[PDB]
Amino acid sequence: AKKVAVIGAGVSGLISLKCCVDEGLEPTCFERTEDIGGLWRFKENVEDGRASIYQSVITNTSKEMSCFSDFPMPEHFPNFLHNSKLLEYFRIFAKKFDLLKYIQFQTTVLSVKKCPDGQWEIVTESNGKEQSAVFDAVMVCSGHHILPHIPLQSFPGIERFKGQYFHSRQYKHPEGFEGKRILVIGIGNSASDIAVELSKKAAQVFISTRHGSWVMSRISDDGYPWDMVFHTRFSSMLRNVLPRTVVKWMMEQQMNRWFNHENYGLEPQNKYLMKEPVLNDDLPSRLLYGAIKVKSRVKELTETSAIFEDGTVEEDIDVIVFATGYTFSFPFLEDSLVKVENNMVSLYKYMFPPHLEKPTLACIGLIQPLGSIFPTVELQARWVTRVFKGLCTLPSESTMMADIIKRNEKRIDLFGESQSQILQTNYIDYLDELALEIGAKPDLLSLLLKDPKLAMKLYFGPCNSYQYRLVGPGQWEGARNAIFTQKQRILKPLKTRALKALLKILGLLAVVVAFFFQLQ
Amino acid sequence: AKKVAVIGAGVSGLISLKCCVDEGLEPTCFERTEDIGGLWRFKENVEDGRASIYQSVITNTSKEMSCFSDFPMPEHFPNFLHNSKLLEYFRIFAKKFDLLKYIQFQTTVLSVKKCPDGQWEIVTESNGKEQSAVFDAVMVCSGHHILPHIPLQSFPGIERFKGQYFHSRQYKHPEGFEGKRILVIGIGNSASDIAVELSKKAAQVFISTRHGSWVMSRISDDGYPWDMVFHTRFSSMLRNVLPRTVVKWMMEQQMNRWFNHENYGLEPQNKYLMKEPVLNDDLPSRLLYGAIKVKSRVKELTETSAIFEDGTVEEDIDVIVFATGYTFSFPFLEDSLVKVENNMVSLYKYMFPPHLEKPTLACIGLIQPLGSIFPTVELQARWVTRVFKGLCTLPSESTMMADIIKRNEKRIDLFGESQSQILQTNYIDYLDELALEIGAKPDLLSLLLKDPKLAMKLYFGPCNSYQYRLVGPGQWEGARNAIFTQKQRILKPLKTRALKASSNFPVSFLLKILGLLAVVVAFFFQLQWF
Ligand SMILES: Cc1cc2nc3c(=O)[nH]c(=O)nc-3n(C[C@H](O)[C@H](O)[C@H](O)COP(=O)(O)OP(=O)(O)OC[C@H]3O[C@@H](n4cnc5c(N)ncnc54)[C@H](O)[C@@H]3O)c2cc1C
Ligand SMILES: Cc1cc2nc3c(=O)[nH]c(=O)nc-3n(C[C@H](O)[C@H](O)[C@H](O)COP(=O)(O)OP(=O)(O)OC[C@H]3O[C@@H](n4cnc5c(N)ncnc54)[C@H](O)[C@@H]3O)c2cc1C
Repeated sequence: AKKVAVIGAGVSGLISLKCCVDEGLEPTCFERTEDIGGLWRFKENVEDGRASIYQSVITNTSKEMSCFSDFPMPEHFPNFLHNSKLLEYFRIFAKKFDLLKYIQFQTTVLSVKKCPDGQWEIVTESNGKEQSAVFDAVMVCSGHHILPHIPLQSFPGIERFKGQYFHSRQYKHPEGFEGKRILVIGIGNSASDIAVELSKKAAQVFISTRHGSWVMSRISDDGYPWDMVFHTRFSSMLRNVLPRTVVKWMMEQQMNRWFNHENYGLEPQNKYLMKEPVLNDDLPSRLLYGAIKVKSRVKELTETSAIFEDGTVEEDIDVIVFATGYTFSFPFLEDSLVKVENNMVSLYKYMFPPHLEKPTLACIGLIQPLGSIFPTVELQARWVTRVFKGLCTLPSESTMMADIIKRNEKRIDLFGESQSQILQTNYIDYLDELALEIGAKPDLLSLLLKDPKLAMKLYFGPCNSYQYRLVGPGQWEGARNAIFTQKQRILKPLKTRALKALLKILGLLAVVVAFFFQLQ
Repeated sequence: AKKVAVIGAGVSGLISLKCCVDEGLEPTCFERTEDIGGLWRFKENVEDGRASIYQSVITNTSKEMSCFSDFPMPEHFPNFLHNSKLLEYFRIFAKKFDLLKYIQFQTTVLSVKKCPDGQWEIVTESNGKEQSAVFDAVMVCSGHHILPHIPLQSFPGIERFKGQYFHSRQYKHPEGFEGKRILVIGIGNSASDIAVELSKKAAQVFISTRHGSWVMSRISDDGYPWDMVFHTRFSSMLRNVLPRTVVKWMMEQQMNRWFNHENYGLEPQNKYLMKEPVLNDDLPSRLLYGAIKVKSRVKELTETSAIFEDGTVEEDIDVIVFATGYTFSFPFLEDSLVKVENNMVSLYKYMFPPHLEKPTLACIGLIQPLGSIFPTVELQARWVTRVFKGLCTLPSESTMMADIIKRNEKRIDLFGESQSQILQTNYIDYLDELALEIGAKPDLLSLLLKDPKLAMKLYFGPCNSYQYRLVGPGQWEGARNAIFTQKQRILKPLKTRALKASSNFPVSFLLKILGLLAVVVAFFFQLQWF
């Protein structure tokens, strides 16, 4: 393998592009649009084949918990990021790794067909007329938050509903919805952001759910980003090992510290599930202010109103917003290639079509982890480039089919059977999976004997992307360094005004048990 | 006394108006503007002689912690309120007590002058031509968040600063300031609300302070409003009695639960002070997002930039906003009457000019308590109507002057010497002061041999306005009731989605864990005779 194709200059495109030149492959990037970023490049209109965002989106993951393993975000960056500002990182990245030269913009990939397999033929239209070409391998990075899902079938009377309705996709700005009566269906992270945003200047906003999530702020312990508090090796273990109830018993408590979810009305049904909680710093407040009313699932619609699953009714609702998420297709692909059946994607680790005989194509970024996607797709590409070169090997088709089932089977009893969780996956565990396959997973215990400082920090502290550039192939020296100095780059954009100026309670109770244990 | 004048149809006007008809006085209300509410009536332009608000203001006190003692907010109201919605309560109130008939709108009070004292002569212009009249007593309710303070003298180079600047007062909407570099001066509750609002669609927002407050969310324990968790008789006592540090040591911890204030950069200088913390549910987040940068005090301005007290500089700042608060005047009053000198208002309990020989005039609402103003001005008016009638008596001038000093002296060592705290006052303590004067303050000790349920609830639970309509004059039956059922009226607008599930096995955590540890101490304490 040498000549590699990457579909889209997404985040996933941009990192694979880079992970290629690192394994010395020579890649070609095809971008439908005129620029990089994919979803995170905000545009005012909703252009086809690209994922839209509303203008005000902020990331739900820390910069030091979601940068590429060898490229910390500038120290002067905020810890959570406007879409504006994330883009900037991406641009800074593609400048610093000269990845822009491999990109062909406004060239959309129409078909990816197998030649007599170990290569692929790829048709791509440009200005009207459509060239073809041949590649040894191909990495798909065309995203999956593009094709809206609106299950109107399950909302009867929608046919009768006068007034306006649309899908989260189509939203961009709140202006236009001044003082209207607005029903948003579902408790997406997006639904929440939307609800909140519209709620300010709107008559009323409702927000339907049967299930109703746990809501959680990006702020955590001592105002540090939640991901660095929650995503820590040691903690992940406890979540895995402890009896599921003991864990649920703990989520319940931790989650309710902010507010009683029963009272605010979004207490879940099955707390059994480790379903992704929504990340909105604004929602609980906006509920107190009465800007938003949470509500049970819509049962039926009328021309002006909505009946609900708990018998209540909401009169004169001017606007419905279906934040009912997206589905996904690969309209340029053998329909048997990315087989998606009975609430299960048959791809070895959300990546490799198992029925292939030469392992020369993989989907990157077709995954929804519980941490940042950016370090996941980086590792996804470290694995995949090395597979392509042969440095790494897949198992048998029958082994790969056994995994796929067993994974997705656990996945189900861990996040429920909804086709909005197909791609849900525990965060660290998966990073580890990918890192093992290329032997970049640090062996913490082994790091006890040498550098017990690191050993501790890696286990008990926050699990950064940096950790994975410690051992195995492609290392970064600034990895020990990055990890040790993250606190600095966190506080740097925060502690922006300075004063200049449990101390003895800690010394005492420790010594007082050093008195307990000694006087024997 | 009978014919009473109330200057302004503020909240203060509207409650006194009511407190009058309750003591059978016949009042006349003079309203500069065309409608009630004063500050809380949002209008698009900043109309003179009335306090302006930006359009998006939300009350920073609970509905059940800030309703009038005998008029709960409707159950279907949210717990914190848009200005839009608070007005509604006020309107509902003035309808239910027929207070609207006493109001003369678009009649502004030009002078209040003493006749041969025990009455007052009051000139009021209407449409052009200005009638005079006479009243036995007069209650001033013209507010004090109207006259902007902008100490430009202390911000040198402001003369040189090109680009735009103005005062909090004149703010209304954020649209217009898209992607600009905006410096707001001070950490007002307002500054914060403004900063936050502008910050969303702005290039950058900074926010200057030397001192820098504690920031606090309206959300508290178990998502209940902060005021009902903080303003509780029992707790107030601990704050009063415990060594001031022990109390500071406690505020510091409680406050930082949300976030480390050192790290976010608004750690205060003197934590010694029980200074009012800002109430913004948005500010800490908006700092994480980097929408707002906190900064030390401005030292100097240039045409395009700002130097700062810690040597830093911020280039290309398009807009300064002075959220540097308000002062206050009474332009229709004897200059000797409301004497305001050396960081001290000489009014007996922020109310009565002591040099008066007949006690026939009082200011209501010239006070900034640490809880809701609405129950304070209600009690302010219960005291005052009764003074006017003679049912209640002031002490001597020399006694009233001794209090005033002693109060304002404590006030200083409790909130610092800044002329932005003149009117600061502990919340419950003051409610008690006013209630005592008319003997409506419940005695709990007594109230423990009868209704120990109430006795507990009153002390340990949240100190509502309702409490004060339990004893003394003007009672409400729906007072025991209101208090007992408040949890309902709180949850009613919240718990709007409901599970339906008798939780034993799946989710009833500290139900049996409480049963166990209580029985396990019923084992601890008993097993001494075995
Ligand atoms: C509201 C929201 C918030 C999120 N927040 C976070 C967060 O805080 N942290 C985090 O880690 N993740 C987050 N994510 C997830 C993740 O970052 C995004 O899904 C991510 O942008 C996906 O990037 P991608 O490159 O895989 O897809 P995209 O960015 O959509 O890339 C698709 C690219 O492919 C191009 N394309 C499509 N079809 C073709 C074709 N035939 N030929 C050529 N080009 C084509 C498009 O033009 C586009 O440039 C969030 C997602 C959402 C919806
Ligand atoms: C931003 C902000 C938020 C606040 N939030 C809260 C809160 O959440 N909870 C709380 O308890 N308190 C709060 N307060 C404190 C308090 O509610 C307000 O200060 C409120 O204005 C008090 O009303 P008032 O009647 O004293 O004064 P105002 O409402 O200012 O009364 C002025 C009225 O008198 C009239 N008037 C003035 N001069 C004359 C004249 N010469 N003749 C006739 N009429 C005249 C005016 O036209 C107007 O009708 C807040 C204050 C501010 C600034």
